[PDB]
Amino acid sequence: IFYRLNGVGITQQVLSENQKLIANKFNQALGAMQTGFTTTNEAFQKVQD
Amino acid sequence: FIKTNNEWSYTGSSFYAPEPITSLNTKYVAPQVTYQNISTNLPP
Ligand SMILES: *[C@@H]1O[C@H](CO)[C@@H](O)[C@H](O)[C@H]1NC(C)=O
Repeated sequence: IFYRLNGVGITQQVLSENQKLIANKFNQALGAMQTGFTTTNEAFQKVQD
Repeated sequence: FIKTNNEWSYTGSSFYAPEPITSLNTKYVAPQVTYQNISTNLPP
C-alpha cells in the first residue's frame, strides 16, 4: 500500500507520518461497503439482474 | 539487491543474474526506516 501511494503521487514523507490514520480510513472504506450490499450497490443490482 | 556467498549485489528484474553494484543500475531515494543498512561494503 505504501509503495502504491508513492506511485500514485503521494510522497514518502506524509505516508511515513500518517500511517495509522490512512490505515483506519482504508478500514472504514472496506467496512462501509459491507452493510451496503443492497440496491445502493449497482453491481449488486446487476448480479441480481 | 541479493546477497551471495561468492555480499549484497545487483540483479536484473527478470533473471537470476549475478552482477556487482554500480551507479548505472540504480537511482537515489529518500530515507526510510523499513529496510537495511550497511557501513563497510559501500556501493559507489
Ligand atoms: C538501518 O537499517 C536497519 C536494518 O533494517 C534498521 O533497523 C534501521 O532502522 C535503519 N536505520 C534507520 C535510521 O532507520
